[PDB]
Amino acid sequence: DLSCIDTCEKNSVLEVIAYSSSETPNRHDMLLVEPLNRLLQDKWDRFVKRIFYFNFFVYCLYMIIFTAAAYYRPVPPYKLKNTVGDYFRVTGEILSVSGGVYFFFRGIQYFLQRRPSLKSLFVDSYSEILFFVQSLFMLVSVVLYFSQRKEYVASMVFSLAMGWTNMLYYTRGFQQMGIYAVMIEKMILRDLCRFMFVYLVFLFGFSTAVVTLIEDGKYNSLYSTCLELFKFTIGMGDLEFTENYDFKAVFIILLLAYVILTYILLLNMLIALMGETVNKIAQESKNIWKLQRAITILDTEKS
Amino acid sequence: LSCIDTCEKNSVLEVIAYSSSETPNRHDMLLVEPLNRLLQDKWDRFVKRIFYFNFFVYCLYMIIFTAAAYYRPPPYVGDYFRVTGEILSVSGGVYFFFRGIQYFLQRRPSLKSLFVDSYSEILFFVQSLFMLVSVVLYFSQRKEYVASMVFSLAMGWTNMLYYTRGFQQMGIYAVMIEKMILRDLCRFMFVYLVFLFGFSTAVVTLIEDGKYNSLYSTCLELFKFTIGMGDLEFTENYDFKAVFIILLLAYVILTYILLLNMLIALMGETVNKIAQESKNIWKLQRAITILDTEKS
Amino acid sequence: LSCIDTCEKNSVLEVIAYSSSETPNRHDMLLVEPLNRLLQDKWDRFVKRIFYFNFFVYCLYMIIFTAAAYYRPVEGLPPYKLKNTVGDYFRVTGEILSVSGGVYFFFRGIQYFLQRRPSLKSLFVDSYSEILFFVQSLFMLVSVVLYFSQRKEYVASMVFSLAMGWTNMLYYTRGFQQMGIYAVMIEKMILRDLCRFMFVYLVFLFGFSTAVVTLIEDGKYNSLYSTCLELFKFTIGMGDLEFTENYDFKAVFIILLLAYVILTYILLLNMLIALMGETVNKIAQESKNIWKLQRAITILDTEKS
Amino acid sequence: LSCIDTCEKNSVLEVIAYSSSETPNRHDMLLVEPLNRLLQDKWDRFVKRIFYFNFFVYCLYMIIFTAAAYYRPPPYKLKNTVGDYFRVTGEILSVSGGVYFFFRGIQYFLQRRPSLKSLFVDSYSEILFFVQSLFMLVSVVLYFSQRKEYVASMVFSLAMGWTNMLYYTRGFQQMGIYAVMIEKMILRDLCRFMFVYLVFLFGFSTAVVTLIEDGKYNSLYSTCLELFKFTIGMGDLEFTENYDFKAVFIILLLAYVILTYILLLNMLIALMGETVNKIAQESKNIWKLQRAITILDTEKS
Ligand SMILES: CCCCCCCCCCCCCC(=O)OC[C@@H](O)COP(=O)(O)O
Ligand SMILES: CCCCCCCCCCCCCC(=O)OC[C@@H](O)COP(=O)(O)O
Ligand SMILES: CCCCCCCCCCCCCC(=O)OC[C@@H](O)COP(=O)(O)O
Ligand code: NA
Ligand code: NA
Repeated sequence: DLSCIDTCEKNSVLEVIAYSSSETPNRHDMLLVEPLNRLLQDKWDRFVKRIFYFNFFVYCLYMIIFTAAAYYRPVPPYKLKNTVGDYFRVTGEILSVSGGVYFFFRGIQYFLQRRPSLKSLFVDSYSEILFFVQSLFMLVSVVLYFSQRKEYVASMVFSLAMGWTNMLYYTRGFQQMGIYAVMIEKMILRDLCRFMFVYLVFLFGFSTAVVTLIEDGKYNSLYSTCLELFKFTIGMGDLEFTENYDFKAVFIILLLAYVILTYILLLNMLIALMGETVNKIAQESKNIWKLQRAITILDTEKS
Repeated sequence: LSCIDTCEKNSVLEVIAYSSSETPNRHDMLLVEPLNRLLQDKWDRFVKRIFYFNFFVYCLYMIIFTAAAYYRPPPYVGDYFRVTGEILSVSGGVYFFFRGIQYFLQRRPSLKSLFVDSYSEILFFVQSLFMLVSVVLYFSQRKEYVASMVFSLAMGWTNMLYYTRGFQQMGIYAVMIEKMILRDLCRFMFVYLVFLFGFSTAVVTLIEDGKYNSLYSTCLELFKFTIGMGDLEFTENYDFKAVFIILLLAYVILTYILLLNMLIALMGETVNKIAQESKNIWKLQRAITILDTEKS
Repeated sequence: LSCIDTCEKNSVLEVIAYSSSETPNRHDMLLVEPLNRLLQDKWDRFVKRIFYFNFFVYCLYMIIFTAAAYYRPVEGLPPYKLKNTVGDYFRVTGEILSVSGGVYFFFRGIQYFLQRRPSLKSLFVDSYSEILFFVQSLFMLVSVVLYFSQRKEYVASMVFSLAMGWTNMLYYTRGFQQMGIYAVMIEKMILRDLCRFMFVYLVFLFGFSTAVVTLIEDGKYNSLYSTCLELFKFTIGMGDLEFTENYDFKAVFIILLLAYVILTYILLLNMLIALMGETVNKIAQESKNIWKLQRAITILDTEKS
Repeated sequence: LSCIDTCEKNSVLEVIAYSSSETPNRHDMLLVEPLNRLLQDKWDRFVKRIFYFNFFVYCLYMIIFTAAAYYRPPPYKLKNTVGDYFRVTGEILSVSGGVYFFFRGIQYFLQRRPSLKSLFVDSYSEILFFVQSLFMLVSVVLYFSQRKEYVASMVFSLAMGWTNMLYYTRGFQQMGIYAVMIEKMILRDLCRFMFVYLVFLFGFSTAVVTLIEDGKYNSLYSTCLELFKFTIGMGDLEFTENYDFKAVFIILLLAYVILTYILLLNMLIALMGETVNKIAQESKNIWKLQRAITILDTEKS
């Protein structure tokens, strides 16, 4: 029976389960129940699949237009000339700004309605806050643009990179790619910080040590030697990037100590983030993705 | 055990081997001991020898093809040997093409599960088509025949692994390669292309001008980070060096998280079910080749 | 809870925490109900605040020390006759602060050595943090001595101490469950799964580098340390394979280098596959218990302090 | 412990130790109490000291060999300086040790007579030592023949010996089991995991070489070397510019990189999934078995 499960007009079980924050203990598998799973599957298949594909197509086309507008930028503001190229450029950047403001307004109204928990804003509403950040970046870009500064290009490239990386949102509706995106989100929020809480301190400590040792030269600045030490993580280290110093035994010892420590540090990261292999990762990701698809279904229904 | 291999109507082996991707339990159907013992007996009786001879002939053909290609001087003891090598190589190509056509006539796949099954058949057909386009171009007074021939040569050298079936370890390992490509190449390739394109577009937009201003060059430069050959300073013809550095760093971190979750995903999902799943898939492949060679 | 925390002679916590590693199952004891509840109450009550303050003050110390060391005047032959400037005054104040901190840690280490009175061998299997802090403080003292002995090796001692202290910063990782367990795993892999393959890697590198330098005739590359570095570079993804052609039998050189490459990369493969077979299903609670014991020891030390 | 150690006719230890690996469960069979508890007792009583002395002597031998080789000035002449006398003495000791190893290898093979199929599945360490001795003897032979290939022979023997130190790595639990893991992998996975990689590398090298018209990379050797350098994280992707349209070259290199990375990933996942479970038990059993072989050999010697 479907009575007050969706259309109570006050509170529906599906709505409450969907919009429940991290406070709700057993949410992720709360949809495992058969009455909620079949209903959501039927609704999706019936119309939300088509609506979602249409929205994804429109968004991708928007991103292509924005990319084309940004790539061929003039080398502000710049007065449009009489040419097909100029007309297309102007209309493309107008459309990009029009998308930026629309995203801004959607994010504002979502924030006003939900009033997030002020602690779950990152673990929950990750995608929405990312979209809002993109909108803010582009809005500041245009503000700088019309303020006669050259930092609009910086704020535009930031927004464009954000937007391109935000295409993972639309993997939803696909089983495996959606699960893959869920695993990226979860692993970011879990270890991205934890793993680098010990890697950044190692890098900074050894960078300060080395730069103190280097008496004079090009690399006598903390930033340059920080980059040089970092380059080891890219598998591009030098081991002799400088020669202006004394006691080269100390320098070599420090460099090798850094190498060994960071390699066991990448050994610890790669292994300790094993997650819940087999034991409880073959169902947990599937449940999280199903929950997120339910969120999408409800939002597209109501919108 | 009648109506098993020679019935003129149907048979259990001819049905299981030719089963389409909609059957639930095809590779664990041969698990039954009588079928497994029958197939092993037939193999040891004649298909082992026939398969080994076929493998030797194929390796010979590839040797003659590679030698003829490498010593390439169109159209145009040394020149006699090159010509005979080319003629033999054309014989092999036409032979593989005609077998591919015969198989597709006799199969009529489902048009949707084509790639999952007959992966070797479609690859051989593609190689055959590449090399036939090569010869058409070569006799057409052009030089793209070089490109189409080298593509065919690489494809054939990579197909040489097809014969690894018939050996437990090598067959299982090739089966793992083939399954991972088919079902997971996209899992990592799809997520990685969007990120790379986005960050390459951002960086090139930042770049004021220079050699790397071309989208292709900057995209390749960003890629070079994935093979442990990044530069982090490839260009300096720009401004806002902080934005450049932060974009590159974000890209590097994101690639690390993308390749980490690729490892975690494939490992933690299918570490345990290889010993049985892969073994039974290899058994199915060996059954298919046994039946096909017997019927041929 | 009679005789559980403070009898002025001995209790259960005092002995469980300070029991030497020789004890079979020292770790499981703290999982006993009242013990864990009491430690969690003491922590939340006041040790959270005290430990947070200590972490902040140590971080500030290292900030002041790094700033003073980085701006070291490079003129040669210390000691320096200070020049009247605000920067020079701040630099000398930072030097004083850093030396005072080193001396304080030196007096903490010597006080702790008699306080715990290890058996001179149990000291090796536990208290790594205390030995590390004491050695950092020792480097500081040697650095100042060399500074006032008209020798320039104070820069080497200072950089060693600075790097070591920055690494030791991870000690204050206690009091954060995830971060604490993460650090315990790092030290339990550095100390059990690293040397195992470090011995083998050093043996292989030494053997192959010796062979290669034997083959080489003359040049920059005929030494031993140069070739050892240039064979080690293969491990950090920076291999050359053409770094010298001052030899004979290029086939021998190439085959030796390829053998080395294939051997060291299987060595890293086996590294990963062994360290995964271990420390994954072998150590999750065997690390949580270690973290709990570390935090209990810290709580007891702070309470006694 | 009657009829276990030495009867001159047949003993349980002697039978279990030297018997071929074709038998099913050599590993689990010493697990039983009396054999394992008497083996450990005799080991800790005297064989530990015997083995440590042997290990020290071998280390000294290898140091002497390295010192003699590194300072190589044929045959050569000796001048009036203690350095020359040291060098010749080191050479004499090294060659004497090589001859001893060669004799030991022949003695073992004659006394045990392997099966021509179990010459690698087991007796891994002793055949390596024998081939090292063979390299040393070939080195001296070439040396005295007014040749120059003695440098190659001697460097091969020297590298082989430094690696073979891993045999003495046995006798300690953790290091011994780690060496067992290495040896097992090299034995029963390297061929299968290397044939496929070699096929891919050779195919792509031939393709690129065919596409490349002329230059210093025209030879197959150089192209193969570059395609391999892609595997040590040192690929270039721009190593040539003199060829046909750049597109085909780019699609060849990118396909090569993608395929090799897929190959390594499957390599890892396969030999990891097939092994994770039993390493905790099988590796320990193999280490104990080989220590038992060592104890029996040194007791008989
Ligand atoms: C640390 C500051 C750098 C930020 C610079 C902006 C450009 C970098 C790209 C943004 C970094 C975040 C990348 C990311 O991982 O999130 C994007 C999506 O995959 C996450 O999935 P989704 O959007 O929530 O659906
Ligand atoms: C990027 C597309 C152009 C690629 C041109 C050719 C170079 C790549 C080689 C072709 C890809 C094939 C990869 C592969 O792994 O299949 C080859 C065999 O092992 C598969 O075994 P089988 O024939 O199916 O039995
Ligand atoms: C002619 C030689 C060409 C190749 C260059 C020399 C490289 C040879 C490296 C040694 C080969 C064996 C590989 C190995 O694993 O090393 C350790 C050995 O102890 C085997 O272990 P163990 O003694 O059997 O226990
Ligand atoms: Na690398
Ligand atoms: Na590299």
